[PDB]
Amino acid sequence: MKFNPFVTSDRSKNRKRHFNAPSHIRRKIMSSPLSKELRQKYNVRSMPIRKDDEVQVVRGHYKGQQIGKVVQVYRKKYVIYIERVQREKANGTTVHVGIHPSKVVITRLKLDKDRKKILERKAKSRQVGKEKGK
Amino acid sequence: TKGTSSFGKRRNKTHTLCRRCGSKAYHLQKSTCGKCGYPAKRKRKYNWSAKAKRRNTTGTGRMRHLKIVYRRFRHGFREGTTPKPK
Amino acid sequence: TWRRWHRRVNTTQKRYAICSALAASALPALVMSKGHRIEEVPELPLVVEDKV
Amino acid sequence: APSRNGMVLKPHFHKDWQRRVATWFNQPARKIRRRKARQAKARRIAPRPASGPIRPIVRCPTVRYHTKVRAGRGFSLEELRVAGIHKKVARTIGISVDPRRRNKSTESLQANVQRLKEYRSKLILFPRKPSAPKKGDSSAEELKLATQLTGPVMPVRN
Amino acid sequence: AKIKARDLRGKKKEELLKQLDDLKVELSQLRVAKVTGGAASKLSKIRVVRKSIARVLTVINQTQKENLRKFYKGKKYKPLDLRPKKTRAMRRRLNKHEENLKTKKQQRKERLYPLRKYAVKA
Amino acid sequence: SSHKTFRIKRFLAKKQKQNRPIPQWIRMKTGNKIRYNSKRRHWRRTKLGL
Amino acid sequence: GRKRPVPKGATYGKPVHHGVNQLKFARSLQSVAEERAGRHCGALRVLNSYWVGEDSTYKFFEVILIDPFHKAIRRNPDTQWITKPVHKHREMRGLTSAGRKSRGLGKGHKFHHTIGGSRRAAWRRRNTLQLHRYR
RNA sequence: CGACUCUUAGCGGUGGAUCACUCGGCUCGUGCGUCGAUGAAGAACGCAGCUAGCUGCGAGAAUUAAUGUGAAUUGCAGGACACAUUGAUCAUCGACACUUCGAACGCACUUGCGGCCCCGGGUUCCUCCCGGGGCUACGCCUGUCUGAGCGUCGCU
RNA sequence: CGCCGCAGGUGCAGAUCUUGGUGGUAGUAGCAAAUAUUCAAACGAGAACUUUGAAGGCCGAAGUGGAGAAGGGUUCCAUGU
RNA sequence: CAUCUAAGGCUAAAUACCGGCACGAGACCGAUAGUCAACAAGUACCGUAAGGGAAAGUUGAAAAGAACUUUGAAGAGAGAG
RNA sequence: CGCGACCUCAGAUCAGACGUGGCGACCCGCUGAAUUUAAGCAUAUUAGUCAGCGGAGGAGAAGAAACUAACCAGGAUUCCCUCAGUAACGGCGAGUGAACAGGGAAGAGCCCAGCGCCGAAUCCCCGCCCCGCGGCGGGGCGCGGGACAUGUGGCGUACGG
Ligand SMILES: [Mg+2]
Ligand SMILES: [Mg+2]
Ligand SMILES: [Mg+2]
Ligand SMILES: [Mg+2]
Ligand SMILES: [Mg+2]
Ligand SMILES: [Mg+2]
Ligand SMILES: [Mg+2]
Ligand SMILES: [Mg+2]
Ligand SMILES: [Mg+2]
Ligand SMILES: [Mg+2]
Ligand SMILES: [Mg+2]
Ligand SMILES: [Mg+2]
Ligand SMILES: [Mg+2]
Ligand SMILES: [Mg+2]
Ligand SMILES: [Mg+2]
Ligand SMILES: [Mg+2]
Ligand SMILES: [Mg+2]
Ligand SMILES: [Mg+2]
Ligand SMILES: [Mg+2]
Ligand SMILES: [Mg+2]
Ligand SMILES: [Mg+2]
Ligand SMILES: [Mg+2]
Ligand SMILES: [Mg+2]
Ligand SMILES: [Mg+2]
Ligand SMILES: [Mg+2]
Ligand SMILES: [Mg+2]
Ligand SMILES: [Mg+2]
Ligand SMILES: [Mg+2]
Ligand SMILES: [Mg+2]
Ligand SMILES: [Mg+2]
Ligand SMILES: [Mg+2]
Ligand SMILES: [Mg+2]
Ligand SMILES: [Zn+2]
Repeated sequence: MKFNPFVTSDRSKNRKRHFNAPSHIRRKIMSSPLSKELRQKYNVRSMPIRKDDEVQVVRGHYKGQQIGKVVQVYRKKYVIYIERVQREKANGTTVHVGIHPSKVVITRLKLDKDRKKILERKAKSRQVGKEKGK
Repeated sequence: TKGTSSFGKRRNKTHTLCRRCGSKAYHLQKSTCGKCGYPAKRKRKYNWSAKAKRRNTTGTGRMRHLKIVYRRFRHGFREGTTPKPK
Repeated sequence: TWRRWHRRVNTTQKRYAICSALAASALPALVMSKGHRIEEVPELPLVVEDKV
Repeated sequence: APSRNGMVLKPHFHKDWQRRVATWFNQPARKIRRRKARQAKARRIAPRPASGPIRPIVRCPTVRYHTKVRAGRGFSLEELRVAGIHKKVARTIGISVDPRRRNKSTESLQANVQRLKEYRSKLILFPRKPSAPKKGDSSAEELKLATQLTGPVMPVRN
Repeated sequence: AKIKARDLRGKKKEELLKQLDDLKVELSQLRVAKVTGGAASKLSKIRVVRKSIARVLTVINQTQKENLRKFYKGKKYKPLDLRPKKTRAMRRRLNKHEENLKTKKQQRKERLYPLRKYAVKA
Repeated sequence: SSHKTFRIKRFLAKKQKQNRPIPQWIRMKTGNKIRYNSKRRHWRRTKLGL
Repeated sequence: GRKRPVPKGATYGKPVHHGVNQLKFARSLQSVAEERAGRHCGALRVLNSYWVGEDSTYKFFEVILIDPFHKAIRRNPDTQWITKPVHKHREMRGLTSAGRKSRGLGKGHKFHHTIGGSRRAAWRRRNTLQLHRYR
């Protein structure tokens, strides 16, 4: 369990930090698992969700193998919007349904120089831990 | 008559706004604030009213300078320095 | 806050309670009455080698 | 009002005692803080005794305690004089010195100078410059034989 | 089409002031369009131009201040804003030199009787 | 009165400007919790401090 | 001495406090002189003072002041102590020789009132109820 | 027969108890232990495209720069942003900036009025007008300059 | 939540108790100081009360008139509901 | 006889800490409780002033916050969703 | 009957500095009640407390004996345990009330004036050059100013020198 005297385990303090988190650490909170194929190709498990990467919904009403491109990362409401994950409201217009990124699986990563830099950063640390415990 | 009739005659203000502390306690005829005692150099403050003290103590306002002091203390009040350019 | 939260117990009585607790932890009836599922345990003063 | 047999009690609680109450909830934290400071000090003075300077043998004053011997504030100037130790060099080599204490008798005076001679013989003096040992101590006596003494230096026993 | 601080820094005072003037006439035009209806595009450019004016003025004031620091470097007396602003109490403290200088009596005591490093055997 | 100082007139100006309803788009903000301006002041109901 | 400053000598209370005249200030006149010099010269540190003369109605003292920010004081040890912030307005806290004489400080049986540093230091220690964790 | 009244139950109202929840307190402990004439605390007035409060900020005004981060902010709109001839946002914050009162400092204030020195314009240097900038508080230390005294003296 | 222990800010009908809510009273008292209204029309879903017109009255220049000081602070003025 | 050497000065540590900055915890309270303040709270409001000083938490997983038809001038309904 | 030296004073928007005000839980200096208890009440108590005023710091104050003791003597200050609800005070009523020794936390010592000696050996300021800017120092120079014999610095302080 936790032994750090400067890290809190208080429920009120943790919920306060979660719901009042600045958007640059809301990015890390809103991470998603990678698929088994991506988790093999890159030696990483999780990844912060991004505006242009493709996910599957694995929990809830919109479960399935349909690959949807993320269209909006609404960090204020801790949800993401995906292409076909939507419903008609009363007047007949479509509205996106917000889904927590922890309930999706990233299948294709929107790649740029920063994403590859983070991906190799996470992989190198994992390899260091593997060879430390080897 | 001391009741309703006498209330009609009051139309001259005893107090006005105070250029220090901004309260409507500046006695015009005495030229003294009844809350801060403005023409006196020292702020009017009494320990028999702890409730009045916490209404106007440090922290109830903006702390434009003290907020920066509390931040700068954490790095030893460093000056004349810049983060290393990228 | 000055409610006397703490109690002091005699060292001889605290030593006594340890002796009673150790002695009771050597009897299968008392340990099972705590509910410790010692049914296939080979011996109840269960001692293992130092390699542990 | 008194009731039957009892003791005439006079509590001293007529003086607004509740505004001055010292609780001791910081006692375990104070013991930790003192212990940490003791450990930090011992690390600071690396081979020197962790307790501090050596204190003299002292007889307790009154007729209740004159059969008892404890540790005093510092060695008197007459004791250092006949032990051959300068009163300003003594403090630098870990000997406490009390310039205001006199010696009324020769038994206590001679017992403290035997104490100083024994300490001076037990003392390992590191050279001021480790490369050049001038008059301090042989390198064999300080290579590994120098450890931090714990507890009072030569504790006073009855 | 924007302005950045980094590429403003090589410019000279005249062309920095000219760029400040052009942003100021555009901001006044935007405030005109605000009170005459205008468009959402013109209304949203108000903040962009306002930040641009702040950007130019920050670079102007930084360049001027850094030149004045260089000019007064090594001089005995400096303007108060160029002096360090640590804390009123920290500015009243003894400086590093006089905090550490000793009397001759103290110097002899340290020279004659330095604290020795010693150990005591059990 | 008609005769007023500049400080009094400026104080009355700020009191006038903040005596307006909340914008309607405030009510659509995330985690709003604000229904209406509770600091509305009517000239006849509540008199100003000065 | 110190006349009690009450209107018309009325000290509304029990007879033991009816005194108006024959009352005495707890600090000496020399200490009052140092306080008046220090308050006027708030930028200087009072060091000591001495007696230079008196008549029926006046006492005269001469107070030694030090400018803490003069270089002849800053650059000299053995007088750098007066420049430390803990030594500003010594005369107003009874830290001068005249001011300290009225505090009852001393060593031995005659000065048990001030063990702990002051009378209030002694009073607090003697009037605080020590409630340990284990009673 | 109805009405009315009473009792009980079903349902519906009125009301907001109970229970469950908790980004709040209270208590204890720890480590630091830092304001101000280089203008504090406090107050006033302003500042957002749509903004009243709260919050943030000071005419560079819901923020500039720098650094870290690395694609958002979001209620709506608008518009950027090759993320490499560098970057949204957030955080940090060491550069810069920081209106008016206020110890508050030219004098004074429930108003207002000076003086001195430079710069620019009408002048087209001479001092009038307009604008801009810098000064102009009290106490006090060291030194400086200018002085006063039928104070003590010296030379004439 | 039960059982074995432990610890309480541990049990309400009252305190002209505290806070909140709700009855009967009760569709009751009342909406009675300063003479007074009426006809037609318009707008409007709707008119004793609004507007216009026509009458009959009142203030009667120490006014129920026209303007100010203090105080108020936008109540001023249009448009709409 | 003993004991010190006044009327000048400095000095860390152990000690204190219901204000401040930043943390951790609890056999505490759980929206009439706990801070007055869980919320635009020293706010609204009251007093000439010194000063006094509240009430006020909860849709839902997601606004998916009831399109459309119908009566009514609307509030408000009946269907539908 | 002018010019100087000094002394004692004055002015300046003179050159360079410093103080003011806030917070105030803890700390230092003063001032300082009454409710209350005494089953009344005046001394006493509350209490050197509340309120009032002033001054600080990260701690403050205190502090190296004009001490304790009476011993086979201890040895600055501060804090804890104990002494001790004791010695003592008190309408000897109600009530109040320490210290020494002992055990611990910590532990650290010193500096002037004076008496003397040393060609004032001393210090501040302003210029110039150099090394550096960081809490502005060093080094050198100035028949450059001032302070200072109405006493600066070195030695030295009761433990003697
Ligand atoms: Mg009356
Ligand atoms: Mg009047
Ligand atoms: Mg000397
Ligand atoms: Mg009215
Ligand atoms: Mg009495
Ligand atoms: Mg019901
Ligand atoms: Mg930036
Ligand atoms: Mg006037
Ligand atoms: Mg003369
Ligand atoms: Mg109860
Ligand atoms: Mg009840
Ligand atoms: Mg009726
Ligand atoms: Mg009627
Ligand atoms: Mg008539
Ligand atoms: Mg009229
Ligand atoms: Mg109107
Ligand atoms: Mg509450
Ligand atoms: Mg409830
Ligand atoms: Mg209606
Ligand atoms: Mg000047
Ligand atoms: Mg009585
Ligand atoms: Mg009674
Ligand atoms: Mg009575
Ligand atoms: Mg007080
Ligand atoms: Mg102060
Ligand atoms: Mg001190
Ligand atoms: Mg002292
Ligand atoms: Mg001595
Ligand atoms: Mg006993
Ligand atoms: Mg007493
Ligand atoms: Mg110890
Ligand atoms: Mg001398
Ligand atoms: Zn005021």
